[PDB]
Amino acid sequence: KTNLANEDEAYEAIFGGEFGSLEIGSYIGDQLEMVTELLGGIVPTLQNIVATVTLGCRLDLKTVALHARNAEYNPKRFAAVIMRIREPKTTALIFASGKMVVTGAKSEDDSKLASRKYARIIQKIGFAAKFTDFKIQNIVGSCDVKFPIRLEGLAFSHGTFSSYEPELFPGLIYRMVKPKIVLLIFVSGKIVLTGAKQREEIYQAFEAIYPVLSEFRKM
Repeated sequence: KTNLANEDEAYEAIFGGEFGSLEIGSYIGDQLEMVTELLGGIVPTLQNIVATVTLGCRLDLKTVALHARNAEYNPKRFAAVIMRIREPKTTALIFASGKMVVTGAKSEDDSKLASRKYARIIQKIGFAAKFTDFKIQNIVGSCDVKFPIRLEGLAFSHGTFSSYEPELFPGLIYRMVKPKIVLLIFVSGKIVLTGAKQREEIYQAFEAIYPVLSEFRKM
């Protein structure tokens, strides 16, 4: 009963995954591939930022798709226009309602700036679009503690906060409480941090987890 040519169902899909908008690449094109792409004196690094913009006016996606340069619109597959720009290299999903979702940036400034570009593009085509309600919805961070994790022991010891689920992910899924951050922990020591609303939460989730990962070093 999942229809992605529906608008209410296609927007809700981007944020309703197991990992919410971490999975946003599957709607602009594997489960394991989506995570591992987000890797490529230890300090985390921002790998993606998902933002939402309300453009304000009803949009005719056939028109938008026609006049946009690098753009794709198959309304049977997914119910939005897929537009891309080259700097900040990003991707936007533009709905019939003027809602817009903007992914690909790696700074909070690139996210807001890219979003302003997509909005201006849509105006220039000929719409009463105004850039409003810019919110950052998710920030994905990555980390590499550069030493291997005894995941099988961390899964037992922190079973309250952990799962091993090969179907979803080949490593450990750490659901941290404060801050509410899911850490995807690889056996090699690389980590993918998601859920964050501000970058502070990425560093906090990392500072919290580094002493835990140390206790579980494989030697």
